[PDB]
Amino acid sequence: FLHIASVKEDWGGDGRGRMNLSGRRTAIAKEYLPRQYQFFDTNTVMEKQGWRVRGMPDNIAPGSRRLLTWHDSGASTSRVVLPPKFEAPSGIFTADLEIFVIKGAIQLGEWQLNKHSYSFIPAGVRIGSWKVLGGEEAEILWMENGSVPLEYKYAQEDHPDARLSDFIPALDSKLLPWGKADTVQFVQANKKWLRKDINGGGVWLLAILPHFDNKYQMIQPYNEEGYCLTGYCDVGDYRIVKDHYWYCPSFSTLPRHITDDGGLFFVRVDRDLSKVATVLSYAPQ
Amino acid sequence: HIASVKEDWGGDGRGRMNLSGRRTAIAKEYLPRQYQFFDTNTVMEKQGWRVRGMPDNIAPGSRRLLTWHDSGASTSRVVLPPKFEAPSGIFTADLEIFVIKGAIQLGEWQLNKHSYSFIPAGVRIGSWKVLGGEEAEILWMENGSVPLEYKYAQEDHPDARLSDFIPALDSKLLPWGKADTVQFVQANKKWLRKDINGGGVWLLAILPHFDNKYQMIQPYNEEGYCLTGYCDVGDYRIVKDHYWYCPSFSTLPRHITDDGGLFFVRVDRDLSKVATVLSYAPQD
Amino acid sequence: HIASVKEDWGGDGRGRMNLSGRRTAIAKEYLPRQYQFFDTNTVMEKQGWRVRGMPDNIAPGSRRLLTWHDSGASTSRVVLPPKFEAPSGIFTADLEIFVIKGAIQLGEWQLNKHSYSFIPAGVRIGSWKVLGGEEAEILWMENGSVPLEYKYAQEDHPDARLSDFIPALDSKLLPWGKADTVQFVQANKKWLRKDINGGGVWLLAILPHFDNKYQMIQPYNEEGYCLTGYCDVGDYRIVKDHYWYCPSFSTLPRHITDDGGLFFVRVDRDLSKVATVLSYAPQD
Amino acid sequence: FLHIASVKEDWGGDGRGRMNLSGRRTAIAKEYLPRQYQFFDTNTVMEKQGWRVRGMPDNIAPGSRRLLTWHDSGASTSRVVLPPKFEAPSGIFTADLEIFVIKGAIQLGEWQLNKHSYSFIPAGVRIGSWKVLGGEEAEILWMENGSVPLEYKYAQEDHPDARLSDFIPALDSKLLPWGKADTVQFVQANKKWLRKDINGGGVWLLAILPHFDNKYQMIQPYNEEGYCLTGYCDVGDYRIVKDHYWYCPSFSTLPRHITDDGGLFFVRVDRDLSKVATVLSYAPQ
Amino acid sequence: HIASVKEDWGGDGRGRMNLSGRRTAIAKEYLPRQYQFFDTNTVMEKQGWRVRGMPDNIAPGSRRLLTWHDSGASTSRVVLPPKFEAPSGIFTADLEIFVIKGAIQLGEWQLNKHSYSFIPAGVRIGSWKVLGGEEAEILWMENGSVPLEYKYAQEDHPDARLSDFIPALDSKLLPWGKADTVQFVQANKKWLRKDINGGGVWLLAILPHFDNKYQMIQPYNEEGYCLTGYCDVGDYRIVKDHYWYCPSFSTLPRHITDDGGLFFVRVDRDLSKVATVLSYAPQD
Amino acid sequence: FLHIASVKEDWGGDGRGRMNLSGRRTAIAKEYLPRQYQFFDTNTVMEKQGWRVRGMPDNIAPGSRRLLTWHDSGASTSRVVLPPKFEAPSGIFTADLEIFVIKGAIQLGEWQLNKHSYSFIPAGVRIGSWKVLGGEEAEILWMENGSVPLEYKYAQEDHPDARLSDFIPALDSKLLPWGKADTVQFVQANKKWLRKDINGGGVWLLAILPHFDNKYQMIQPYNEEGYCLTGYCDVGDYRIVKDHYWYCPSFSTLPRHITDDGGLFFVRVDRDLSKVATVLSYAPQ
Amino acid sequence: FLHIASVKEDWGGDGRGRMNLSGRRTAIAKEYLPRQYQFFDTNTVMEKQGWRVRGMPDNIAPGSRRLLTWHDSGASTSRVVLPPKFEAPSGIFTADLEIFVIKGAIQLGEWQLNKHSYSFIPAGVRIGSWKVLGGEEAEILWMENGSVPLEYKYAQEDHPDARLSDFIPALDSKLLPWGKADTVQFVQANKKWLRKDINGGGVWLLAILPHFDNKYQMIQPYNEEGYCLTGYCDVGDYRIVKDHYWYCPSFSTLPRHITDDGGLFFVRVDRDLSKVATVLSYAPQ
Repeated sequence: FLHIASVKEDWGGDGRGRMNLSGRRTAIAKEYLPRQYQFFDTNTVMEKQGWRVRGMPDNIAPGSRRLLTWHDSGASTSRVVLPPKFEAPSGIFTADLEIFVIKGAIQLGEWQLNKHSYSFIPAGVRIGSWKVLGGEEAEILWMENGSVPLEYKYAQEDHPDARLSDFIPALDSKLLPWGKADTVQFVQANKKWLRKDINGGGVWLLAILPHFDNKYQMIQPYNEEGYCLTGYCDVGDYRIVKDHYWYCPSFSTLPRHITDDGGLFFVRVDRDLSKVATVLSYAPQ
Repeated sequence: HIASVKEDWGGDGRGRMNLSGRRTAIAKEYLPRQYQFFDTNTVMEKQGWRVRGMPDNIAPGSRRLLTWHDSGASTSRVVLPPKFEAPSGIFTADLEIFVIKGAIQLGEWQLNKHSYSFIPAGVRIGSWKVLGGEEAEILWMENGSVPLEYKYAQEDHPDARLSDFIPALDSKLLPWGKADTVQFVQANKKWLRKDINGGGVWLLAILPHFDNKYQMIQPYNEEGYCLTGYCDVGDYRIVKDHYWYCPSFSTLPRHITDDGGLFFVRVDRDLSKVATVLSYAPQD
Repeated sequence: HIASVKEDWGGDGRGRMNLSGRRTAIAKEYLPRQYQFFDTNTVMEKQGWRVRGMPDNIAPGSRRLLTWHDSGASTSRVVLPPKFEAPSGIFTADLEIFVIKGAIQLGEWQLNKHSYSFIPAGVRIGSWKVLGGEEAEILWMENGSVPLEYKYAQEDHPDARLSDFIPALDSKLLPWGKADTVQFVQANKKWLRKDINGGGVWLLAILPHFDNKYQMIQPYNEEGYCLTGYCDVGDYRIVKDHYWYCPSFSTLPRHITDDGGLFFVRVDRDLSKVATVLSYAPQD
Repeated sequence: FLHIASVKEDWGGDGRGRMNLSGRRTAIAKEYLPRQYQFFDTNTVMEKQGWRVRGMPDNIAPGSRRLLTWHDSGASTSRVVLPPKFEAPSGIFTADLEIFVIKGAIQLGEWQLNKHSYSFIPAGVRIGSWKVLGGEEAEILWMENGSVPLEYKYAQEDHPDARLSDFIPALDSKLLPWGKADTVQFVQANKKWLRKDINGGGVWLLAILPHFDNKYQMIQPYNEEGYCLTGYCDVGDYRIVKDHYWYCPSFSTLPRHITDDGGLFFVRVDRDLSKVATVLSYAPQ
Repeated sequence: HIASVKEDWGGDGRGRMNLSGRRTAIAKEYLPRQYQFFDTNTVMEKQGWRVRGMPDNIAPGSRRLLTWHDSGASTSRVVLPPKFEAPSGIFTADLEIFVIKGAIQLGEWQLNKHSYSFIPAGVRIGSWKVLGGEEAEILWMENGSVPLEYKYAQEDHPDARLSDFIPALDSKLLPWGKADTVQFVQANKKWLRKDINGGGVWLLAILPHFDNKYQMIQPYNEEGYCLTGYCDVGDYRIVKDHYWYCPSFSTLPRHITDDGGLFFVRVDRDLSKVATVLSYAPQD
Repeated sequence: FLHIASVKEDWGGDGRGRMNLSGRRTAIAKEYLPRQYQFFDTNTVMEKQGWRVRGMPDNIAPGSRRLLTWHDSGASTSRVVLPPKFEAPSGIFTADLEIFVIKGAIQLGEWQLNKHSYSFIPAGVRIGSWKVLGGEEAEILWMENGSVPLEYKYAQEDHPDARLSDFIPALDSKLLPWGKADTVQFVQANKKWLRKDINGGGVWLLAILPHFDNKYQMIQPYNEEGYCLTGYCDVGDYRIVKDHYWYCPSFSTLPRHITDDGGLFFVRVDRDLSKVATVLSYAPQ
Repeated sequence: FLHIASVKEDWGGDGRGRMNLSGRRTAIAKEYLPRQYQFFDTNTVMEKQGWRVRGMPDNIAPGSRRLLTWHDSGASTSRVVLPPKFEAPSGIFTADLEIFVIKGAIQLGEWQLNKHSYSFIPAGVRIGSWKVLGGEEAEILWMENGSVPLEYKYAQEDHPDARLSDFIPALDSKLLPWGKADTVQFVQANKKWLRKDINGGGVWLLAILPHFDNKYQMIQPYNEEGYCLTGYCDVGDYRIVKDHYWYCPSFSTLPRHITDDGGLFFVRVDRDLSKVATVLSYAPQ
């Protein structure tokens, strides 16, 4: 029970990743645009106030939500803002949930999640009472991944069938050290792995050093999304700066990347890019 | 081989350690996600201890029960007397032995100071006894699904996992190698046994002037015994003969030691994977 | 996807290359364990070549059939004319393309000199054409169980292995890396594609003053095309536009080249394993 | 068909290795001696003349055989001597066969196998006509491994079910380069892998450098056999020199190894020794 | 070449940088062993600046004098106007140039954003000018024993250290490499110039989430300019266009930055040696 | 001026090291014993109270001193104890001075030197006012190295000819990371370099891991001294524990080293041990 | 005696290299062109027949010479062709001489120098009788480096002051293995060192792999010359192919290098390029 209906991945994966980044509609497009990279400022995305997780008690304080990308099955990525006195009860969620703190601080059960802290809450895993810390609002990348739309349910203990192994209660990325990047094109950059799928896909922070230039375009046979946390990166004639987000479905052709200042980026990819012919440099004449 | 229980953190139970959900010597019940430290010297030493099934005439030992589970699994500090002498046979559960003091002999092999042995359930052991005319102290670890019992047998049980049999491993002769986790880079490790799931047993050598800097969220079960030196973990000082038990998702305080130390450690999860040991440092 | 034949040397057929048991352009039948080298310039160029199923009005190309199997699988040197222009659709068999001369465009992607593409059977390709107003020469590799045929389709076949799709790989932009085999240490390799069984396609750069010293027993199928430079293999000199086919267990002579060269190579077995490339040097 | 009855391994393996080194009787012992290392000079083992492979045409020239170790199921290791004009027809064998040339030269089909050349012929794989080269006798380590006793059968092509992947027609170990040793105790030595099982066990040449001293005894939870090709190695109070052979069944306790001269040794082991606690150094007081 | 002064910390003066004993823009005198940080935007920009010896008709620039010594040595932020155009010749002192904004051209070579040049005293430079019709901002570094002056010359001075001449180094094209010091392991370095004594000039890239943890006793002279991002050092936040000067034996506070940054750094001592950068963390 | 009379080193060095470890008399021996290792407990060495550095104002609080080793030229090593309210003025010293804190904390000028902090003060380099911190006594390894006996002299600035490059004002060894050891015999140990001579000799902390056994004796063609800070190390039938010190002049033959617990040791050597034949393993029959 | 007048190097070297590549006139230019790269086909350079080394007996068979570059002091580089029956006596030369075989084979004393064989004969070192082998002419890069013009002199033994250490009698580059390149721009290439100066300058073979593109121009603050042995390399709009030669004096600005086929090149440089800022990538807008 609980775990059911995991959809296969756009590029040819087996759906074990449970990310559901395939076939999504962006905030700036009326429908899913296949093989088309899309970049936009999340500041200009409309912020629907009074947002509340389905199933949550109605007396709970509401947050706001900027819906970045989503699929009709339920999966989505969004920039939520929880107010100063936000306080929610313990329980579970009906879908896999990823959380990444952009501004402020939050507390999930006994653990604090300050600036750039991360958590992966598998569907069925119980979380204690959670709240916003420091008397200031908190901004978070709220990522609902399950096959069904995410919903809160009160529970005393974990769901029997919960993939408890995959539970990352709190990971302060700031304390984690920088390591070598995976792809051949991003050699002059560093990576911080936050989570890795059973299929090799995952979540990580990418630090691009100054004077960066990947030189060619890139055919990306996989789904990728990301959020810019600091600095910038020119990709073609578009300049991605702080708070800009992107979505590149399978087989998108990304333009040349250039940045004299460098930057920090939250990235999420549903395929193992260590294999041969997974990131193809392209430069037509 | 029947009834192997799944692991706290979400493992498949193939490890057969059963470190999940245990009650300590100092606690009335299992305290989830709570690290517990204590001096084994102060744990009560019940005299007249004897393995269930052994012949009554065998000399008894003493036992200090550190941690245990109602299914049978347990960790203990036993003391076998100078003239201890037992017959050959098998045990109905996986058994791990680590010599703290003195020397013992299992079948044809001697196990002196810091010698180790893993006896899978069903594997036959020859006659065993205490050596040198002085008592021997051992970390006695009963792991199987059922409570451990002795049974006389001339040969091994047909279905015994004989591949996992480590008759005698003298850790002193083994060389020090690189540590696994990112936080314990200024330390060395000596692997004694590794599960099919990557969990295992090892000796940890913490070099002097050590400071891990942050707290650690540990999504796995771990226990250990301090053999030499010390290690401050929060406001508690772990020294020789102190033991610990950290069930899944415990939040271990900062570790500091100016002298360093040697530690017997046992963990039921592979810590090479991403997000398995999470450094934590909250503000106010 | 049905009928994938097992491989000569003992593989399970998952590679889907079908390099086993092929007849060369210069031989009346399959010659087992016999290396064969020949100049593709001298192979007959049949004009009016067209993919079965394509609309009749499409401009025809020419074809020099290098090696083939009766099941359908084949390797060829085709020449598409300046105004070649084909419609979108799928192909009923796995197709590999490597540009020798000129430039082509598959859908939205250009494939200029030494650009590569792997089109799994059932994967839809957009309209394609020759670029720059000059003809294009290509290594056309039909691999599937059945003979390759064009079929018009608006979307991909439901069961198409879309994961294996390499739309466009410009090998010129890719960097040189270490070679796999022990004998070709003084050479570099550029992987273009790797099978689920470890077999694959790659470019081999042999540095000048090369000498492998011994003969080589090759327990696997291999084919290749020389793009630049040369390589003496025994008393035969492989130069630009020469091709080879070595079925399983061929005994390749010594390789020597003072100038070095660039070579397109395709092998249906993982050569990282022990005893996969055996150096041989008999006495008298 | 063909492949049937592969026995499990003494120490707890799954029998996929197909070596059958478990439970063997030596030339110097009346029965299988469990957990007991045994060393002996193959020169003194009795050489039964008129040896011939079962099923071979009777007109074929006979060889001699010194039976080193064997099991009643059929598996064995022996030192055979083929005469100058030896010549046999093409065909298959009903069991896996390993060949290692000690002296002289032989030719299997089209390939020569001179001094220290090796071949692994899986059961069912066809070999062409074979003969002794150079007009002098050849000495070979003849290793019959299959579940049933080895027997010759005439065949035009390979047996349909033959594990043709595992076929090593001819490997001249002399041309192969020396590499790092696997175990922690044999760091001051080099290794030449000739064949590796699907289980990690295998065949290799071990080069022990001069001034060698492993320091302690070794508990070996696996089956191992070997033949000394050159030099020597004192193991306890026994000195292994050229033409000496050994057999160490699972859980044998090998004494300290010392050699001031070093040596070359043909070794065969049915377990992967890369894993933790596979070679246990022992030094009792 | 005469009068090269010895270095503060005990060097032999071969480096010829003269970073020792300098007065900052914000201090009335040289403050020994005291780190000083300040915003160059707020330093007074004296208009009508011109190199002593240059023809009077040449267009003037502006100058913000950061640090200097009475012997002549200095570091400054100069601004050359759109139409700036100077004649060829030599300079009586070692001169280092690093482009902050815009582009300049020295002789035949362009020096665009972050381009660098080291002109040893006596080396002839061709005519030079500002490019692109917009002003150029440069870190102008006069190093010689005597105050820098222009002199017209058709050829190089006979005794000029021509080996040390770095006409044009575009740092953007240079790749990032490993850092030298143990404290800045989570950072990369781009060497622009190295002294015969191991001191030098380089660009430092500090990755995000950086924290050096302790204070640093620096037994050497160092200066630097922030090009991008930020770095908190104690309670001061160094951001774009902020400069620093740390004379020998300064005690630098802890460095923290969540964003990271790019920094022009210049040091007159080899920091590869033991006990050259000393981590310091006092208690109470 | 200032720098004059640097004596050559026992084993054949050029005296540039300026350590003067050659030809010293120990606390337990009436004269210099050539090529003889000597070990002793510093606790039992007599503690002469009322110790004061020559030239220091007489009103300054006195310390105590346990003279470990010395040479008649002036060079020495000793365990001094400064009282709680100890406070000395700024100035220079006429000889090179090394300081290593064993217990408590001291402050030299503006810099604190807590437990295991180190400082190298070259002759002629000015130090500011210095005192004992924390209201508890401090214990220090006081090492006078110069050719002439060490003496305090008041000065406002550094001596013109002072080797100011060699000045290590304060090095907290605790903050320094462990690195690989230099010698072949101490592979299972780590090292922390505190200072390195122009000749390659130096000062460092040695961390010996548990279960250590160097196996053989060691012919040491160089001068070495050291102090045990924690743990132990059996060297022959003598057991070196906390507060024990040693002195091994050139060409001493050190017995086998064994320790089941491991330990931390302050070591000082006047020769580069990276060169061939500098530490000779010896094991006579 | 013998060694005198070694001129300093263009870029600021101390002249210890003794190469004298500074300030040379090319075959295609009327005078030395400072900081100007020059490329040309040696086939089109005029071949003066009847060439003979000054001091050689007049009865000796003459060769031909294509003078590539030279300086008035005596130093030069040239393509000489020795006929089939060429045979010269033993003796010395008054200047350093480098020899590299392009076609055919020659024999210097007892040693053969076949295709791509190299020799460095320091001034004053005696060479035995030398001749052309195989009955076909031999082509050689004849490099006279000494301060005075090269001249033959008969001698029975070596000149007393001859730098005999630097004597490389015969180096068959074909037998030498490929190693890593030195400069940052030529990472996708391999190098074969033939000789290295006391100053770090030297001679080597450069193997450029196919699909090469250095991307930017290069400011070269040093003297360099070279000859193309096989393949090609486009440098700007000039294509260097087999038998083309180049000369780049100090501070030349070399255009972008591109080659789809790769090639082999004989190169000679008078400066150590391992140091920082020795090869400066340049790309103006």
